[PDB]
Amino acid sequence: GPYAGPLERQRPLKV
Amino acid sequence: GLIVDTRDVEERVHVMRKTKLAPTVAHGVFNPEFGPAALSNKDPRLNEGVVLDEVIFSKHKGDTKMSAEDKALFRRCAADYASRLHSVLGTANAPLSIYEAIKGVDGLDAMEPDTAPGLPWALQGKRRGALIDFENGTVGPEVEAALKLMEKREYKFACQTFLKDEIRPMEKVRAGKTRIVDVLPVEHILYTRMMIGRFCAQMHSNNGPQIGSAVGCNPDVDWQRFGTHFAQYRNVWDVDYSAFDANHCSDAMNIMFEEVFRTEFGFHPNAEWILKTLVNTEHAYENKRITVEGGMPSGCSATSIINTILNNIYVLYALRRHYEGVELDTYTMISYGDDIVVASDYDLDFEALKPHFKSLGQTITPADKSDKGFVLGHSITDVTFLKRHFHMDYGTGFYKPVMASKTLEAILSFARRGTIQEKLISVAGLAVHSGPDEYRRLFEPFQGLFEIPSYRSLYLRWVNAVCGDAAALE
Ligand SMILES: [Mg+2]
Ligand SMILES: [Mn+2]
Repeated sequence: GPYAGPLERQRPLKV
Repeated sequence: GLIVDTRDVEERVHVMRKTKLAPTVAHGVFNPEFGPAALSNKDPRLNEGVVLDEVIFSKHKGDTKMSAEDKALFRRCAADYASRLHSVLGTANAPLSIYEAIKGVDGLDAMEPDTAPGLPWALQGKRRGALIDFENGTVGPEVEAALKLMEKREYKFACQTFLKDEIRPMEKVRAGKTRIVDVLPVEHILYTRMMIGRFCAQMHSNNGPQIGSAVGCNPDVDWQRFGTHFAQYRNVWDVDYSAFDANHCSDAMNIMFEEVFRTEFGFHPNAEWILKTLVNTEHAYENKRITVEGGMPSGCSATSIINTILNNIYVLYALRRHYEGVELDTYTMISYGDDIVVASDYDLDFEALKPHFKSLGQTITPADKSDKGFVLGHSITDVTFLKRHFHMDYGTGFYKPVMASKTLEAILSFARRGTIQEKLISVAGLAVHSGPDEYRRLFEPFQGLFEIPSYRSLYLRWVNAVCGDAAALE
């Protein structure tokens, strides 16, 4: 794996 | 981008801190290859004497300069994508009122009540609320002043560099690859979404493969819509970028802003200008004040939308730089910042597109790290979009977003103190797609201690979410 990490962010938040 | 000058001048913006992420009862059971990001250069879990400051700003490999022919090609692609963009979104991109910038319209969310205000408000010791009446809809003294210096092109600022307090893979934690947020002055954030607010709201509402944007999507319900579209195609690609934000060249940035946010499409003459200020930035990191040419601050307003637009133009730019007579209907794509899923009935060679992305300064690798060779034939059930895998639900027959069990173990293993219960509810909505058995195992350490929603209560809710008829028909 390069810079792309498995666990960080989904979306920003809820719509 | 290119760092033009490193300077230690006067003040010291304290950004050094301890993580508020505490290990949970899950951590002892799962023991993930994951941990909180290093937020101090004297962290014992860092690799042999590696300076945290050194690695953080090492993403700036320079600012790739494009030739007059590459510029003319990128412009055509930027004009063509913007033509598609504004043809489906409309030209109702008029300036947003001071009120609507705070409260947000249909699609665009309200500005955050009290987050980091930026500069020079942090060098003063005051909040977002101490500057802007978020309850009302209007601003305070210096903000309505800053509004007018932005209006008159006079305004100049400095980006405050934050440290991202988050769970990261232990390899990246040890290497000290802590991600960073460039918190801009709150007046900049306000005025940006004054200029491009309705556009950003239209982007969110019209999210899909047509605009090439997943920004505004609800992965819980939209996975069915996305999953069916990309299943029709012969070849699907899972493209990966290396520091996508920092590597946007000044030539590509300026041209995109010049072509998408024109006054012809209904924008204010200061829509192009306010976004152009993001090209050459000043970064305040403690005692250091560093000027950066190229790349884009990872934390500004509409940062996900700008990168999505750029990612869309990049794919079109690269394919036209390699193949003959490439149009927008030759392929189809959806992107969220750097996250991207490409599809085409054509057998396109992405192994040959590498250097055409390098002309922009971007490095494309396959997300599936195996032999790092862009292979053909991959389907929708192979790609990882938004950390979510595309899976056919065996109960209803709809697409569902499944996260890898190792990732879900990582989220549950670490949480800020006194948030466990609300985070268990929130993560349970993400974990329900992993199956009835996995849901049980993932939440097993929490039984008797916290309230865990029954697998059925979240499944029946999800069925109503994807299609309101789907629950009623069964
Ligand atoms: Mg970043
Ligand atoms: Mn990433």
